[PDB]
Amino acid sequence: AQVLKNRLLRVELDGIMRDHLARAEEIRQD
Amino acid sequence: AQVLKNRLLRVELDGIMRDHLARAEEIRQDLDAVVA
Amino acid sequence: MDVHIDNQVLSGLGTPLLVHLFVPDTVMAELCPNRVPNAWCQTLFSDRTGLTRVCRVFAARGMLPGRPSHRGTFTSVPVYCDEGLPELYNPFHVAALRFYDELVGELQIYYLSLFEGAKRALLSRVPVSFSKTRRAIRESRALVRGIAHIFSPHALYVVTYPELSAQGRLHRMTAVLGAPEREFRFLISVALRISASFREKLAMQAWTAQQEIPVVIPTSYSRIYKNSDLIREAFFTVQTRVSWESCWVKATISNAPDACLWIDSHPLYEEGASAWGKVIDSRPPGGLVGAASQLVALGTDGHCVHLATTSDGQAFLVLPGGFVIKGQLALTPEERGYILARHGIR
Amino acid sequence: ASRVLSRFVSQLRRKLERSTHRLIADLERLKFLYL
Amino acid sequence: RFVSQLRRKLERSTHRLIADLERLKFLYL
Repeated sequence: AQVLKNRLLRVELDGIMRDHLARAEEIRQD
Repeated sequence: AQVLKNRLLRVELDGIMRDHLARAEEIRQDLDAVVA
Repeated sequence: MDVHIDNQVLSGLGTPLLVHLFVPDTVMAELCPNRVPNAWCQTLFSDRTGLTRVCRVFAARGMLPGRPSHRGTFTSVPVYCDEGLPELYNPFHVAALRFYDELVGELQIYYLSLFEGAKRALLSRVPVSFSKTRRAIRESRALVRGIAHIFSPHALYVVTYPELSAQGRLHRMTAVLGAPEREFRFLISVALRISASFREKLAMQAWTAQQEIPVVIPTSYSRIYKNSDLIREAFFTVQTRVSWESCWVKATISNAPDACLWIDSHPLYEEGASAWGKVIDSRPPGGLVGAASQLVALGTDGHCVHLATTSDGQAFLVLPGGFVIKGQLALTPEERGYILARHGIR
Repeated sequence: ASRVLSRFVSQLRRKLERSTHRLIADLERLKFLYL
Repeated sequence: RFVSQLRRKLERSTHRLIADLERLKFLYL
């Protein structure tokens, strides 16, 4: 369960980074 | 044994990494409201 | 990408939205020897356990991706757990596959590993497959993206691509655990009740062996196997990680089709994850003496414990040395129907 | 004259910058809920 | 018009930096 939760936090972490890189679109026109 | 301890370390780590964005968000919302 | 548009118009009856995926050969090689499969979709719920109908997935192997970086097999996963509107995603929600040629090997995949990478990767006439013409024009690299697998630590490629509204609704969906927590606890629960049945059968009897299967035994058997050396009989219950490969469920799936014997054999102490779910046959012209040859070849295994299940509701545990302890198999028939719906139809 | 309304569109661009931080901000709360 | 450049370079410096912080997180575990 520990190694399950480790890969589970590594698969969710790229989601918020992809959301931040999507928010970086609005940076480029400001 | 001590995944409780490493869990506490990653909890305080994400706390101090939320600290930087809680710092930066208000400063980024201050610098664009001077346009009046 | 042939299987992608092969089950996109067939599985549309049982499932609204269909996902296109790849399995590398390296990750699924430990699921099945010699790549013997060539599927059956059954998505089980995290908090809403239940049972669902089985969906068929057309997969064809030996055919590469568009990438030359890796070469593996093709697959597809149906998504039909989201009730009504599919805008909600269930997180920590498994999807289980039964890929097969002749039923061999199982695959489990989270919905979260699927959906996070799916957004990451971005005077008649004859009928035409409009999906086939729309698939053919993308044909690019970035349709496929590599995503780690939480069950087995390898990258599982999904192929998604701006095809139509059916995938078009898919990446717009988001929502606000316990799905593998149940299946381990369930199997260890039935293993504990079986070991308790063996405990009371050794208890109501004298602490003795009946020795159903004959085999000769040396004088040093109480030396080289120590006094009350039940180390394997201790750790047997930790060593049963799988159930649906095990012979324990092979009795329950064979009650309706008549009754043969099934064997779960394990190493005396960590000699390898040996074997799960084999047959002792009385049907073919090997006959009952041919089955007896297999059973004495079983009892002569000096480096393996053995567990026997009959299809009519009886369980046995064959020690290395020909000794055996009788036992009972019977459980609440809700769990019979639970296992029977977990495998296939009732 | 023609330099008036861009000052109004800048606050509309700031409006989405203010509101879309909550989309990130509830997600680490969800991380603490699950883990 | 000189405010729209220094602010932009500093938020680019922090949007690389928050990725560096998550990289330090991956360095931890």
